[PDB]
Amino acid sequence: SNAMSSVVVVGTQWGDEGKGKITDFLSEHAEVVARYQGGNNAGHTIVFGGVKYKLHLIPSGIFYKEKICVIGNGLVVDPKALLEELKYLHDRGVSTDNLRVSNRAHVILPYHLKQDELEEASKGDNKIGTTKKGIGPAYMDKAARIGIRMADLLDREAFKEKLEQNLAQKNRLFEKMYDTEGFSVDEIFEEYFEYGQQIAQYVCDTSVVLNDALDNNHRVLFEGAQGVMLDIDHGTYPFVTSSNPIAGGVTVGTGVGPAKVTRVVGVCKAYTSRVGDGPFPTELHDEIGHQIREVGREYGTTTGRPRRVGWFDSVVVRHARRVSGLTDLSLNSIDVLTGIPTLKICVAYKCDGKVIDEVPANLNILAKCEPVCEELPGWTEDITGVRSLDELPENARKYVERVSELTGIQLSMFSVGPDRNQTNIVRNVYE
Amino acid sequence: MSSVVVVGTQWGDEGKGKITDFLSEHAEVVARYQGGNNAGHTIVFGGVKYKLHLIPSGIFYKEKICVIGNGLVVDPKALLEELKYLHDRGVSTDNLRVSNRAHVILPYHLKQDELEEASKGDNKIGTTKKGIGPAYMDKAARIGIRMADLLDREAFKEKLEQNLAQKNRLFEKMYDTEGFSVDEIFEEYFEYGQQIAQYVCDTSVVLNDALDNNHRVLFEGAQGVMLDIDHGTYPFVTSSNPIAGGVTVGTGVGPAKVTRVVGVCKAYTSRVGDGPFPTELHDEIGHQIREVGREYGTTTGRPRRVGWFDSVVVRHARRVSGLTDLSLNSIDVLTGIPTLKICVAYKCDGKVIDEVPANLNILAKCEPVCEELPGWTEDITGVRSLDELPENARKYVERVSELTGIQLSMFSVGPDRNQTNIV
Ligand SMILES: Nc1ncnc2c1ncn2[C@@H]1O[C@H](COP(=O)(O)O)[C@@H](O)[C@H]1O
Ligand SMILES: Nc1ncnc2c1ncn2[C@@H]1O[C@H](COP(=O)(O)O)[C@@H](O)[C@H]1O
Repeated sequence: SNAMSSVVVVGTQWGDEGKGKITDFLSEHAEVVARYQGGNNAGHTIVFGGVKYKLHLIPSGIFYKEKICVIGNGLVVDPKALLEELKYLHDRGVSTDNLRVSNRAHVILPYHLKQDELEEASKGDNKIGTTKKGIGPAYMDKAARIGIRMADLLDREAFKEKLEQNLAQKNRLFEKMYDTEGFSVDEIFEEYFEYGQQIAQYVCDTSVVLNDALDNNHRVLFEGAQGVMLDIDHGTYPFVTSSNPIAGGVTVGTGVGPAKVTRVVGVCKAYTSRVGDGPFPTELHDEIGHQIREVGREYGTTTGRPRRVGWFDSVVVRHARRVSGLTDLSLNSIDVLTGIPTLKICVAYKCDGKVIDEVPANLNILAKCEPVCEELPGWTEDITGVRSLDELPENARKYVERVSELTGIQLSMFSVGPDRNQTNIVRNVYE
Repeated sequence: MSSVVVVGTQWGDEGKGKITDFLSEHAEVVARYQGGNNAGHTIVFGGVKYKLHLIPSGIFYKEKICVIGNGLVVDPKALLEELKYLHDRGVSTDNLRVSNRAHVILPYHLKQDELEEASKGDNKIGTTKKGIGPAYMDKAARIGIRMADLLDREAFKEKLEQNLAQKNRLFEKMYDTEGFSVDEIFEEYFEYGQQIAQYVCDTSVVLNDALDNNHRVLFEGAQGVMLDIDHGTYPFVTSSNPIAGGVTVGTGVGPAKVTRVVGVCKAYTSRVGDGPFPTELHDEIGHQIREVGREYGTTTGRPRRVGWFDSVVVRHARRVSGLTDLSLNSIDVLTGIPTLKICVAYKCDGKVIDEVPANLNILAKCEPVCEELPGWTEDITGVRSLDELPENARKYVERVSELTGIQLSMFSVGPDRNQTNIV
């Protein structure tokens, strides 16, 4: 490229914004694609070359042999899950020579999965509704500075020593705090060290990889997981994930300076959803909510568990604009709102009679926020083949325009269906 | 826009304060973004010395907004002690803003820090014993209490009860020791919160309002790159991100909102705590550096570890923190050493590398590969520019720049404001 070209794709809501197909789309012209936080709690389905894939840890660019795909230091990586994903790709003829895994990423082990389950049980009605993938406990071990990293996993002596130290504490935790069974040093070592040996070929300093690309004008794309409202700092704490999905997470999570990001695409669904527990001011429980859930396919891919759905919440997206420095808006799933005569967009919260434009930091106060909404007329046309704003039925265009007006973010892309070819470009985010 | 971050490139003892104090003069907002009261330096303002820890260095200018961002862990007791300290000395703090999303350090965090350290035996981290790590662990666990919670009497009481039930069982079962009653903590700390409440707000709004209105913002780093939880000498690190990237997550600003990152390094290296330190000195030269550089705990008088300048570390920092320029401090400390050394690479298994290894075992075995330079004997504490230096001092400074690949912006030859000079 002419000059530095670096784009971050972030979810502006509580995950499931449709970031996956937007990253897939932007991947087409990127040279490097990088994850920067989270673990296998992430995921999106892609049908590539007529074959269905669901990636959880591996970045979107993997399907293109010539694009470098980076798992940054900011992630928590379950080696077993990573190898299952690699095998799935390989069995379908996808090479993964282009994968790069940070030597400083943290490693999720079986005790993290059990700790996740036990912590959730202990919280009773205050449970977070985590993905049960050990994410929280791995990030806790990182902060505790007892966590095991990829560099350690590759070292026969170091991995054994850290397991011995860690299991000494964790087994006492399980046995004495939770009255349950723990794990075995030797069994975890033998199984997971072998996983490490299969991953070793990809392990390197990924900050060097990304900065070499950035400094030499290669197009770099950063792929966010979860979304701003699940951010450990800026989301609906404690009903959040234990990492930073905001664009800022790219800097700490890959080792790049903050000025090395040129554009931040905030991906918003035309309505909102939550998978786990916690406040959700615009949540719906009516026939419209059911229609949105059904048409939007808002169910767990694996479990079929219904997600919570609600009207678009512009308070949340204006919050995301600020804390994540959003420069560009991608509005997805507009087709899901087809056939609903009156649509609503939440423009403010009412909190004990007081109308506010902020997400309160105090959960008890946020839990009291009632949505204050504008109503907009809907449309009946099938818009799943539409190619431009001009082509949209008047009311659908007005709805799209109103989202950009209310959020203060210029529209750069919109999507009218779940497929990659249903993404329409309004503005180029690469220069 | 003007939005500058001052970051330490070593292990937190780089003389960041000299640079922050100078740059604060023309900033309109000064913001901390990570860490807690495990920070601070002596500020000279109007000729008067002040020592702070949590409060940003711009507090003395009534017209400058000072922000404690969401990324910090805040001991309310310690914060109030600092507030009273300033008020007793005639300094107003109306300009302080405290994030409603910053996490709160409570007495059980301090005990937990001590217990964890004991449990690690010879592998202890050598923490500052201020409860920093345990507070960041509770954050990741999502059980941590934030400033907004502290201000809510019933919610604070409920979270204290929940957390103490867990922590007390933790201390009993894991550490064979007693914990705390709710009574021991509740009223005392709730009252601290009530005295801080006047400052509590959305600090992301404060910072973005300033940025979007072309006000100059200065972000004040604590610790240094080699103590970074991700990029430092893990696990011998602090539990936050001192790198420039930490400002984004730690204050809620987008990455492209930072325009300049000033890396600060000393002309030699130092560590306060435990862990690898490839260029560490255990000889007469080491003592001279510690003595002249006054490298001792400000409160305990505990000596710090010192060593030669390490350019591998600073090149690492250049990359992971996106350094735009470099300030080189305490050059005067190297006076009177006949042969100076700068580490340009590491030797491990006789293999020469230009990287900081992620693997602790490899790092612990890295031997420094050094270039040797002739020293000087003259007093350089009075110079205002590089061309006033003795030849060998100027050459030393030039080589640091050449080896790190970073342009020099400032240098210092003393503790005073007039001993920090532009390049
Ligand atoms: N890929 C995802 N999509 C939507 N929500 C998620 C995702 N990953 C985590 N979460 C949510 O983040 C919170 C914490 O889960 P975990 O990240 O497993 O600790 C819960 O509310 C989850 O439902
Ligand atoms: N202000 C500081 N200056 C130098 N080293 C520090 C500072 N704060 C923390 N550290 C180091 O960071 C590590 C973790 O300490 P803590 O931040 O208390 O968890 C130890 O090596 C400390 O010596």
